[PDB]
Amino acid sequence: GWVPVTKLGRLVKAGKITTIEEIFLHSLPVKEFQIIDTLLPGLQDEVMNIKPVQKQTRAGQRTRFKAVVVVGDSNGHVGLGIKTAKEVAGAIRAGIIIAKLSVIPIRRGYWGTNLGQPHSLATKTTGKCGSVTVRLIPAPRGSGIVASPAVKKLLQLAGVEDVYTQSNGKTRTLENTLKAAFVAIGNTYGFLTPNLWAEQPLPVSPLDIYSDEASA
Amino acid sequence: MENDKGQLVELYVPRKCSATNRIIKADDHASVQINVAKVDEEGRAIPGEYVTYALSGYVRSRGESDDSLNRLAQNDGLLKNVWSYSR
Amino acid sequence: VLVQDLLHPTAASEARKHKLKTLVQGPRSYFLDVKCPGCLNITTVFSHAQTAVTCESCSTILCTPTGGKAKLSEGTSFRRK
Amino acid sequence: GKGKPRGLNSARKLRVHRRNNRWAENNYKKRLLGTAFKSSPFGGSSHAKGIVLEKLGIESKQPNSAIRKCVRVQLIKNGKKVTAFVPNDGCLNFVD
Amino acid sequence: MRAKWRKKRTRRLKRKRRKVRARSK
Amino acid sequence: SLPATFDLTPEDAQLLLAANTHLGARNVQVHQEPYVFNARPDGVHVINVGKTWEKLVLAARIIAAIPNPEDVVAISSRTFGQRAVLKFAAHTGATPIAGRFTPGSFTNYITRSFKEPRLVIVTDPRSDAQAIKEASYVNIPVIALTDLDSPSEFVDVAIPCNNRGKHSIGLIWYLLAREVLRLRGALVDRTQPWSIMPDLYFYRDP
Amino acid sequence: PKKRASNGRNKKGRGHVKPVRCVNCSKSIPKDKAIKRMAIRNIVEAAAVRDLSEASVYPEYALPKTYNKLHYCVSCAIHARIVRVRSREDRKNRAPP
Amino acid sequence: TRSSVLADALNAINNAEKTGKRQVLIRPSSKVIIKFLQVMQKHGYIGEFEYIDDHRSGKIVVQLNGRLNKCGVISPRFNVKIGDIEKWTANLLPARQFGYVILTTSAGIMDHEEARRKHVSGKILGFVY
Amino acid sequence: GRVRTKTVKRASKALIERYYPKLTLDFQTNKRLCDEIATIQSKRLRNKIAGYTTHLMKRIQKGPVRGISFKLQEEERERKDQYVPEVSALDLSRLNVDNQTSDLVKSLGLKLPLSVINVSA
RNA sequence: GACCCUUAAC
RNA sequence: AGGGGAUCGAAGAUGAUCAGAUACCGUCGUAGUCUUAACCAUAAACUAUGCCGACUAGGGAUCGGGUGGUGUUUUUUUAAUGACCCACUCGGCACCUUACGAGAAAUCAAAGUCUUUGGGUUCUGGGGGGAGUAUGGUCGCAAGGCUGAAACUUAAAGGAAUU
Repeated sequence: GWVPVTKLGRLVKAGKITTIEEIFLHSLPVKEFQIIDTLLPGLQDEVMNIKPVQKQTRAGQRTRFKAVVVVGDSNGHVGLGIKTAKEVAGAIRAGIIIAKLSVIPIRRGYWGTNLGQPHSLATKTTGKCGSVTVRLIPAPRGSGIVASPAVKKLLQLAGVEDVYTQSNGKTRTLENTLKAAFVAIGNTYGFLTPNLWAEQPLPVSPLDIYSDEASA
Repeated sequence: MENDKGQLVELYVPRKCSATNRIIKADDHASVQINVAKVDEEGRAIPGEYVTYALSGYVRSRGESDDSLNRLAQNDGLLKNVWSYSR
Repeated sequence: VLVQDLLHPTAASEARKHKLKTLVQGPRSYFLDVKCPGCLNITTVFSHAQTAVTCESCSTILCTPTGGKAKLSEGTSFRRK
Repeated sequence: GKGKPRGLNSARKLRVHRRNNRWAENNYKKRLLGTAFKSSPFGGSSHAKGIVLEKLGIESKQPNSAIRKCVRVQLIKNGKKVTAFVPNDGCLNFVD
Repeated sequence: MRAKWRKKRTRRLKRKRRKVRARSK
Repeated sequence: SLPATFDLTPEDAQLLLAANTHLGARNVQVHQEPYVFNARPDGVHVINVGKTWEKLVLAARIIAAIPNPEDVVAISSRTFGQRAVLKFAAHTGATPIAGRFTPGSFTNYITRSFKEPRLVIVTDPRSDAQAIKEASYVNIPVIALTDLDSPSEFVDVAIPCNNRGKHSIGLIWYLLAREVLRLRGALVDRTQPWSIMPDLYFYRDP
Repeated sequence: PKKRASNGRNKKGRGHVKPVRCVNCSKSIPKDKAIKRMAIRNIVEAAAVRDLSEASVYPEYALPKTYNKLHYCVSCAIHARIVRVRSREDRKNRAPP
Repeated sequence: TRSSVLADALNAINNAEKTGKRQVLIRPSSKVIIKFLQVMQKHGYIGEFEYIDDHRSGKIVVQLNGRLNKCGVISPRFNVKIGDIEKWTANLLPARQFGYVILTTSAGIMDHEEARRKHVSGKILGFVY
Repeated sequence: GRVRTKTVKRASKALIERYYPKLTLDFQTNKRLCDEIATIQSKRLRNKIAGYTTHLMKRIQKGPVRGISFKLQEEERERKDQYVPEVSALDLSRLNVDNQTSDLVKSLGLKLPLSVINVSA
């Protein structure tokens, strides 16, 4: 079946934790991809590009393919996985595993007057990887995802429907742009807003109380 | 955020570091949750009773984590003459 | 050291730091009452005098200029303030 | 302070600095020098008519090997002698 | 070629141009 | 407010002074350590033993709050702490390590030395940098025995004591086990001493 | 790129340091950049010492030594193996071997 | 030399906020600084601040809670019409539902929403969020 | 050359770690039990293991060898680390303190018999 | 000690 | 341009290379580092980092100068001091990390506080080449300095890593 090897992987297997927000709440480290695909059973993966990389050797170039995979359900969770393998099919599968392992929550907000469900981002957010930084600006209804197709797909896989995007650097370096967007998309929960100035109490962690579900 | 028409939203209201009150990120794996047990008039740790402190990975990497805990728990009264405000 | 009482520093910490780096800058120098032996002729002398002070009675030089605090002459006694 | 002046009364310096530095742009320099008007063989027009003077066998630049079919053309409005490609296959026999 | 000597070669060329222009000016 | 029975007793004082816990680090001391009390001439710093003891009880309370006894791990790379951790780990659950730490013990789930602890105790932050560094990947708190010049980074609780004395390092390990057991109830009598003595925890070369 | 933070020499706060001539090739090298080695050698080469001492007219003769500060250019220091090419990390070790 | 004491004060607050410190010393405590802090304090971005009366120019120690993300100065103090407030708020504030553009008007130092309901304008001092 | 590989080094180490009281220093009497204790597919290989077993046996005979730990060794190792002294550190082990240490005890409000010995040159 | 060069020809 | 010219030594003849060697190596050797109305004004003139100001981590050392320790040692031996030792402090030359932060990276005590973009201010750049090449101007005795194009031609040139 699965037979997880981790306390957190055991807890999700045992069913004592049912939300990925509870994993995100206590910043738990996740090391198995099987716990992502059970706690988020609606993740859709995609491939933004496949490119070969070559290491020059004494006799010829060793060609390996770098697969970029973006994983996410269409509401609030998104992941990004890069893996270079000797075969494209092997790289896709492993890059899926890394993409699910790296899934993060998304903070969707409103452009104004909190009328319906969150359609946009709560704040302006920026992330940088290499020379690339991606700026994400909240947009009103109907604006859509104003972004390049590669950034756009990851962003619609996150659950946002109205956004503005602004970039600089080598946007043609695809892996950097997606990682820069991933950081900006991830930094949406790092930003502290007045409605998040609330009380401390921080209840017990799932791993401490449910430690009865250890390897024994 | 949460509007009036129900609409259960703002998933995962995150924790905040006790020392600095900054948001603990979902993958900030340098942050810790300190559990300091309580004792009831006999020097025996009563189960399930402890004061909890969230400690951001930022202060942990800065070496201020030890100083922060001495100040926080002294303010809570479980250390007496360790931390000085006037340093 | 994230949390610090910057309004009430310790006297040891305040005394340690530079005179312009304390919460309110203050002179570390002082005035002292110097008398020669015999005749009282009490003369008030700045600690960092930088001029050779002699008492008002006669030529009885009481201190020698120094790069910092003025060194007092061999035969004399001084009281702070 | 980022180099450039920031004062509320430094608009002239920012204006003059921009003016001087637009000359490093190729298009602004070419436009305001009027190079197309003064140097280009069409005089700044999209098209020009002329008379064919001779058939040409311009060789291809490396790494391609081919004989491009071109014609020397003296433009009517200028008298300047230019070289025009005859594009399609066998169209040299139309532009003899 | 070495920029030092290309600078020197141009300077010798400039010197010759000054001399050849002087015999007409 | 402690119940006024955890205060440093005179017997625990003499235990510290004979072990030379108070004798602080050399002419170098870290600015994140307010544990210094009244340096003597020749540059030797004197450590406030009360703060050492007070932090010692605080560290024990954090240890006792962990529900599974084995889920705490004691770590010691130095020779002087190698015996102490095992003796400390003998009297509690505390699945220990001694000697070399294996990189990938906290990450690298398929390593044969994998540990999923809720609390890590290290004898020397400088000599156990890898253990502390790897502890900053998996969200686990760290308790450390830190001298006045120790690298306090990633250390949540620091017990001030000299790291250049095998008597004091072993004594602090001894007191940590005794305090933790006293809270857990294994040592019922708070006032009465422990039959086990600190010289069990000390090191010996041959 | 920049190879060394000290630029291959010892000159921060000066601008100019007077040259010294290499003892192998007489190359002009700034003194702060030379590879100076101090040679303190027994004057009898330690294999004739007993022959010299047994032929000496004085008992327990002090056997004086010769003192010479030898300056090398970088080329001659490397060629005569006074210094050797080092890895990028351990170029930062000022402590003598 | 020293040009904007508000800039150095806001820089000290920003650098203290970034390092997690709960307090910061400010020199030399102009009245514009105090008004900028009171607007900050009114919205809860700092906490308590104490003026120190050295007979020269004043010192401020500001207590810092963890709420302030960035406070800044806009230099020069640009003239802001009523219609230009939207451009300034949209250019530097992280969102529309929180954050304040602080401007000095003839009715006093205030944040932009207070200048909107009082229907005043003037020169922009800075921002807080 | 003369060096042997892991397949005989770990095999010999594994046997000693498990079968210590059954084998001994002599090669000939160790060959007879190595081929019946462990399934070895080659005459040459079994000869190599028996040689490396008796080699470590000679080394074990004089002091412990790093890496190998059998049941007898670890049992006696425990007996070594359970030892505790009889006398206490408090008494004459053949309270020295300084001025700053002495007033530290008085600041803490404790009374202990200690001789205040300042820095005497 | 001395040691220059290297296909237009898929 | 007068004085000095020991030394070394652009220029200027032997030997090896031979196809040379009017190069590198030997021996010489003129001009060439002192005073001027003196000129020239350029260097990888480099920290390839403009200046002023504020703030942001650690740790020792050193140069100055002060402060505190009846600290240690010193004429006529323990009757002015000096030189050392600890602790501070101000200013300076610097010094240990792919370090929070910054960076394309190398790396960075600033090259941080920069898409969460504004402390003040000067100068410079806008693909490579043609080309720092004048039809010009100006300074200079000259050598040259400063200022400084266009035609034309290119798909790269370039930086830092990796193998």
